[PDB]
Amino acid sequence: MYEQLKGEWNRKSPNLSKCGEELGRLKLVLLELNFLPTTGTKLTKQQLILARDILEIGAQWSILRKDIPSFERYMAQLKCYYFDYKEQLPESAYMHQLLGLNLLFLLSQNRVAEFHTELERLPAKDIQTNVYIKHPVSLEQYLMEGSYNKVFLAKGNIPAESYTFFIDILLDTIRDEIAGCIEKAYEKILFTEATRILFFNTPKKMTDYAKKRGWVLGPNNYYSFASQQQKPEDTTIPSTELAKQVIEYARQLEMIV
Amino acid sequence: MPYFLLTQAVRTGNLAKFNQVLDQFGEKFQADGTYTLIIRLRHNVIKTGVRMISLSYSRISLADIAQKLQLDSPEDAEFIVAKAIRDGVIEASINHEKGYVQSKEMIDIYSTREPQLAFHQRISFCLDIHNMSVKAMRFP
Amino acid sequence: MSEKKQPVDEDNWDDDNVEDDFSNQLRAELEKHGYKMETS
Amino acid sequence: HGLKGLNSKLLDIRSYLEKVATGKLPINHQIIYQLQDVFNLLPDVSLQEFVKAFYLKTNDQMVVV
Repeated sequence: MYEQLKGEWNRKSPNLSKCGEELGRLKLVLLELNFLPTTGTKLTKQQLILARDILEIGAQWSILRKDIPSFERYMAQLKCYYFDYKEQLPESAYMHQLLGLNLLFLLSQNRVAEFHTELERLPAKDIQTNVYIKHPVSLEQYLMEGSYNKVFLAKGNIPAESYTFFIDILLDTIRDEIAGCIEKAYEKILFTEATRILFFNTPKKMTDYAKKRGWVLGPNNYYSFASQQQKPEDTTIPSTELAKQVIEYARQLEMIV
Repeated sequence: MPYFLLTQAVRTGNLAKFNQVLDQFGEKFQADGTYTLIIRLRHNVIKTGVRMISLSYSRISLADIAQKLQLDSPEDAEFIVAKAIRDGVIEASINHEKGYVQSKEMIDIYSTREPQLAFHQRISFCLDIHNMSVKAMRFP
Repeated sequence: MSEKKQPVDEDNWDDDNVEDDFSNQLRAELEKHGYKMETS
Repeated sequence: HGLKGLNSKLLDIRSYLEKVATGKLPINHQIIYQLQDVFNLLPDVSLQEFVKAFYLKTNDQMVVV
């Protein structure tokens, strides 16, 4: 019953057997009455109000330790408790940026299909208020037309704590398809087009492109290699199987149907 | 009548007029169950323009497609010429020797086996009607 | 993803390529449709 | 009945050709180069411009069907 509620709450959480004790608290939560319909005794949702909050900081523990498979394990169980089958849900203030943590977790991993199916459930919540959702959808309204590194010109507007762990993935998921598009028909560019326009005049970003990719800056150019094919054709490989269709045509047309 | 105004502002370059009508007729739009157009319609405002140009011009410069789109400058030109190919808008390619955007023409639809691919389904469809006819005929 | 990366600085439903194709001659061809088989 | 005739003439001709290769037959200046001319024709069917003979003419006969 409320095992170590706010012990290592705000300052740090270096303890490792706390989590098993926190899981030991979570042994009690699913075993008091139930979790799946949670039909009667509205007071048994009151520790589920705090069972939301202990997984919020458990997600804050996962973003402290950079645990991606746990951060979706916490958030899905939270959202399915924000979708408790008796959805009465007295309003906690930490929901609206936790979904913003979910909406920035999901936007930075090319889940644009998962994005636009998420927004169906909160019509006026996502737009008229809730800057922790208004900013990732103004991110996405930036992410429509031409504003994807204009995004980085709007980097310095974080309403919450740092949000660094998912703008770094947003650093990652942009700069690699940047490298993918320069492998394509964008043939070759000199070093200074990689300087002013990618971003960040020269740190070890030049070590980023020379080691993750090729593109070795030799004499005053990034050099492209061969990206073409031969295009062979036989067109009598189908001459075995196009004959199979023609035999089938006169097959059914001759049979007494 | 609200859906009337919605599609004309796509072709024109005025968006505050579009944001006027959306603010004017949003209640009917929200009655229809089409909330999520505006998060992806401002996308297609500049995509409709760039496809119209690429369908018009066969070999367009970056330095000219901007200033026609009241877009001020030859960088804001190919701020619409690197996902449209990835979204499947235009065939065209870009060289970083001229910065020109040129596409080609399709000829091999009759020169190579496009027609007999499409015919084999329709041959198989017409024989099914003959098979559905004879099996359902002689009930007297 | 990938900013399209750059260095330098009414109600005319294809009835518009019908209607902006249409503005100066035929309004006396709207019930001018029938007077032509005694002279011409 | 056509291609059965094709296989029948090839099983006969290799029986003549296995004998005249090794051991016993007169190797004479009959067939062995008159049959070399048979190999000379052997059209190269799937090559550059003949592909445009099957995709411009078979699809003509597909429309009539």
